[PDB]
Amino acid sequence: ARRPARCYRYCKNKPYPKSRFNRGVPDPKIKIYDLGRKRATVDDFPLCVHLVSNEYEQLSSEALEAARICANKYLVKYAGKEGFHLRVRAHPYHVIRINKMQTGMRGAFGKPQGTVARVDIGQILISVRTRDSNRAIALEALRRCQYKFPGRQKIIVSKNWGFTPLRREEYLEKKAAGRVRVDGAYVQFLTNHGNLEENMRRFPDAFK
Amino acid sequence: IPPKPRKILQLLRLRQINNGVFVKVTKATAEMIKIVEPWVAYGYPNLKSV
Amino acid sequence: AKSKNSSQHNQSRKAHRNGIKKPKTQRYPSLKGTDPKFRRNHRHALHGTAKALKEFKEGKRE
Amino acid sequence: FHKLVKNSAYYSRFQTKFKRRRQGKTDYYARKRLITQAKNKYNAPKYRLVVRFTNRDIITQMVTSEINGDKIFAAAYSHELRAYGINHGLTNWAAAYATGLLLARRVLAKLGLDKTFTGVEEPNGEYTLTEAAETEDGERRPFKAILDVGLARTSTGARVFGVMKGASDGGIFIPHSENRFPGYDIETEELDTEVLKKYIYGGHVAEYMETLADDDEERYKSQFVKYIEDDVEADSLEELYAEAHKQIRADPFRKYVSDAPKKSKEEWKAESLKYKKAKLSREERKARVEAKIKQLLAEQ
Amino acid sequence: QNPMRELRIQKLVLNISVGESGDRLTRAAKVLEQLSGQTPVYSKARYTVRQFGIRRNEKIAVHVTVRGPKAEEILERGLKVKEYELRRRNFSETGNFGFGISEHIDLGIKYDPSIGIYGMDFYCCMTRPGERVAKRRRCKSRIGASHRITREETIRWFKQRFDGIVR
Amino acid sequence: HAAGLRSGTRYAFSRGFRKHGQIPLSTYLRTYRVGDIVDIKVNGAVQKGMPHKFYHGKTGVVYNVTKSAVGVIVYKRVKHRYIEKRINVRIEHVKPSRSREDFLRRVKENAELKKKAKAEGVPVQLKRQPAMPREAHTVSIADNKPVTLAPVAYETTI
RNA sequence: ACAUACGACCAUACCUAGUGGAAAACUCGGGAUCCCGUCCGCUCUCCCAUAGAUAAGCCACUAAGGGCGGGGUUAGUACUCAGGUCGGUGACGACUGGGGAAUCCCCCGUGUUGUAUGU
RNA sequence: AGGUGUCCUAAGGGGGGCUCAUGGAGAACAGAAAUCUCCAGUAGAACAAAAGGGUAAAAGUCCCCUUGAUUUUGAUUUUCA
RNA sequence: AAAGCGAAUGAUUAGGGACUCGGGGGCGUUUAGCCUUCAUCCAUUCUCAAACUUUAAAUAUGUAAGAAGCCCUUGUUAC
Ligand SMILES: [Mg+2]
Ligand SMILES: [Mg+2]
Ligand SMILES: [Mg+2]
Ligand SMILES: [Mg+2]
Ligand SMILES: [Mg+2]
Ligand SMILES: [Mg+2]
Ligand SMILES: [Mg+2]
Ligand SMILES: [Mg+2]
Ligand SMILES: [Mg+2]
Ligand SMILES: [Mg+2]
Ligand SMILES: [Mg+2]
Ligand SMILES: [Mg+2]
Ligand SMILES: [Mg+2]
Ligand SMILES: [Mg+2]
Ligand SMILES: [Mg+2]
Ligand SMILES: [Mg+2]
Ligand SMILES: [Mg+2]
Ligand SMILES: [Mg+2]
Repeated sequence: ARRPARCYRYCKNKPYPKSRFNRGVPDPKIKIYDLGRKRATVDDFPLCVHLVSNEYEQLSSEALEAARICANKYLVKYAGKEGFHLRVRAHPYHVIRINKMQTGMRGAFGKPQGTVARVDIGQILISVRTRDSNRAIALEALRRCQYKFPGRQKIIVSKNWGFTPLRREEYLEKKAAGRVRVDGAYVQFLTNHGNLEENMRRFPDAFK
Repeated sequence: IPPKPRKILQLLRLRQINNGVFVKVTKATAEMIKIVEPWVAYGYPNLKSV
Repeated sequence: AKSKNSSQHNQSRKAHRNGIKKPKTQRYPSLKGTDPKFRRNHRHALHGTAKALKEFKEGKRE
Repeated sequence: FHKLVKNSAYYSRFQTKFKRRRQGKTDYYARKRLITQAKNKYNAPKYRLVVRFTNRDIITQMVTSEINGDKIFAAAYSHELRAYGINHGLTNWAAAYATGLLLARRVLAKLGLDKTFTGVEEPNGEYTLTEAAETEDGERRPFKAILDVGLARTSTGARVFGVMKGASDGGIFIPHSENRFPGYDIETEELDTEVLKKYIYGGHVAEYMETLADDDEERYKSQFVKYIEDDVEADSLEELYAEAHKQIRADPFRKYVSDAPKKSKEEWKAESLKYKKAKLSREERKARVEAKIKQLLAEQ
Repeated sequence: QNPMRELRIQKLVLNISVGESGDRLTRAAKVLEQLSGQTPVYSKARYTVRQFGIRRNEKIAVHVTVRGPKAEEILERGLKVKEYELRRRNFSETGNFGFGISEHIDLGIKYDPSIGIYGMDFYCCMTRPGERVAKRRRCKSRIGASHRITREETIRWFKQRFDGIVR
Repeated sequence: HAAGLRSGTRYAFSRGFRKHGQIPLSTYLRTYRVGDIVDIKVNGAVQKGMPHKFYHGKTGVVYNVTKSAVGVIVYKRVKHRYIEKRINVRIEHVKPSRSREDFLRRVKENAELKKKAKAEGVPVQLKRQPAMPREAHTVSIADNKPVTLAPVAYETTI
């Protein structure tokens, strides 16, 4: 199978992405990052909660997949399959090698074993956006999923509105001012620096 | 001691422990003193001290 | 058996032991590598200048 | 369907060329070699006889290159041949030769070597270059300038070489060969000289006039209407150009006044300022933006 | 009102893409030469033409362009065969147009079995006076957006001058 | 591994972003004299007369002037000694140096200061002094009332 | 001040779209004998400066224009030099004496200038 | 991660005319792709060969002429004592 | 180092807006008829690079801080 994750916990070298120099890399274990009702509008899911790293370490794609599965199962069974949107925000781009045992330490450069995500202190690992009535469900889902990760993780309720980078109050006032238009599952903001006619026809309620 | 602080202490004439010198405060001297901070204690002398 | 490959560990201290010698500059540098046409003209210019300086003491009085 | 090539990234990464190259006016590859002086010659100027052609004029300039811009040593135009008697065909080979001669005499007079270096007084088609002149101080080399044709093609019989020949006969040493003068035969590598004399004195124009008058009188009248109005005949062109050369050598600084309206520099400045449109201010642009917003909203 | 914007025929380029070199291509060049009054030129193949077994640098086509009254009359003779009837697809968004004749002998040329039967492709490129701004060597520059031709303008010009029909 | 002439010059010898193509001609229009102090900066578009990558970013003295190049004297630190190196560099890689402009402006400023001081009867200060500690002064809080600051409580911003 | 020629910096100058342009210049323009060159006088070359037109080139202005340039904000943040028998199992972090960024985002601007001859 | 023991009378030298990869429209056979035309097109092509620099009225491409791939001996640069 | 990828190259997660078709498949057949499933395009979006980069530090590094200098006048030369 694979070595225990203890052996590849700390980032003791330069990144080694898969590329034209590093061919033969197995596919990452995690392939799906968005789950739940990912088509929901911004207004549907105002509450956002983040599972955030508290350490500078390497997270394996297998661990990311396992945590995704656990959190998704809890959220689906409790908040409903259409009551949340879960986004894994850590991508395992760094390829970890193995020197499978000419013999000894001669020619010790290893072959690619797997893939791993390098995370920092304060880096968001998982995000969940949902209705304000699902706060406890989201917190519990993140707390349960954190058991699949090495190191310390924190659950932080975002002060922003959903996945937008705007606080609740400023998002609400910007939307009331007609400065926000609805895109697919996200929003776009008026800039007052483009073509005047195009801006008027894209944000009609902002010029009343 | 690293060579740059060693050279700066030699130029300040503080070649031995518990050596003391009077320095006129300018930018040029202040930067040298800042570099050799891990080896010196300095301050503002009064008339009694002088 | 295997041994150490290379090192620059002590080289800076060895170099600074007796100072880094910088060859002293001189008033008249060597004309080596200067344009040969310029050198050929400069030879005769110096010849004429010395001749004129000697005639100045001997009666030219420039 | 169609990937948009000229997007913001393309505009951001676009590197503009030199302004003169965008305008299509300067060949910097040729300019480098034209103006670069050997470093061990220091501040010795490299003189360019630059020649340019407009629809109605020939511009000839003696130019030096400085670090912050070129300096015009002297300038001669086909405008000024009206002061010497030429009033038609101001952009032909004879006019090119005449203006080259005028510029050569002007430069020699400016730098004080006009009494010596007379060039050839009576032009002919012989290929010659201005040699050194004898004087009381011994041998003196002629003033040197190199031709600057710009973007014009250097084919055989070109008016750039006409101006060059004019200046060379005027007395400036211009290093050149003869295999581009009109009348040079490439197949035998010989210069006829008589075709060159004809072109210098404008005889090709006269022969065209004669052929047109013999064959197609309507086209002859349409083409040479001004010649008919000034009753300038084909046979008189040679003597007219010879007299123009004589007058140019006699007085290279004769002043020509045009028929265009004339004012002072300040008067022209005021008149030009009268038609200058001013830029809108920031508040004016903001007010226009609000007005457009209101108009568009009222539309819908 | 249009002072100096009248549409003129810049050129008429007509070509025969035979597909193979040899005697037939030479005969195509011959018929084009006798049609135009000028010696045509051959076009190489740029890539591996598996269609007619060509790899590179082989003559597969011949063409020639004409200008002025000769171009006007040749293009008129071509639309004699086409009956002044063209589809709207034939007009490019720039303002040029063109059409193909399946055989050249319906033009003002007598049949000769020694040279054969060839069709050919006509393409008329339009212009307005002042296009030299974009083709001269010195001070080369673009033409203004208002001065370039429109497909609708070319269609209208064709309809007016040749009384033709566009479907 | 390799030790070729231009090894490791991927960025140093490259031309900057939006700096490619035509070379400005003031480079060729500059003039140099023996004894001039010049900065060496390799132009990647001119492969003739290229100095070695060591001399890129070095400042030296012109000792020879030629048709299209200058000879520059540099001092290179090898082991425990300095070696005088003489490099032939084409003009495109050579720039006049401002390394002496402050001194060259100070010498004439001092000359005028000397003649003016002699005329006016009072000596002036010719040598530059280092920055000195600030003198005593009074700061009025009239219409400049101090604003009291306190450390802010911690809160999350994500 | 405007135009032209030769430039310097080489987008504040580029790219797109619209409107206007005194005088002169520039331009488009007309002809194809000669010099010259093309499949084609398209380009290049020659001849005309009459005629026509500012339609285009060119110039100016416009655009909550794209880009570019400058400034702010990001932020004393990220980072980093030196220090401690500092904390922490560790990962790493804080502090002491110093230096100190870059996006997003916001605001402003859209060429300056030399020589010569002219209007 | 790769490359070299070669290859070139031009793929060396000089000059000039031209502008490439690609895309959008169009034209009998002809289409996804053959040729022709126009418009966009900062190089996204090409430059013997690895990779990295560099190059647009060229360093690319085509055309014309050539043998500076010549003779003589020094100076200098890198690897370096 | 940091930073960036609604900036080039390369890697990569998600939905939207339309195109008319661009491929396929259909419904009431040269009907630009009306649908659909992908693809392209577009303005957005999550996350990255030892052999990517528009930017870009700290540390460290080249040169200079006069008498062999500066100012004025005019002597030599075959360059
Ligand atoms: Mg075990
Ligand atoms: Mg051994
Ligand atoms: Mg050993
Ligand atoms: Mg000793
Ligand atoms: Mg040239
Ligand atoms: Mg190897
Ligand atoms: Mg080559
Ligand atoms: Mg060659
Ligand atoms: Mg060549
Ligand atoms: Mg060339
Ligand atoms: Mg490149
Ligand atoms: Mg020969
Ligand atoms: Mg980094
Ligand atoms: Mg990217
Ligand atoms: Mg990318
Ligand atoms: Mg890096
Ligand atoms: Mg720095
Ligand atoms: Mg420094």
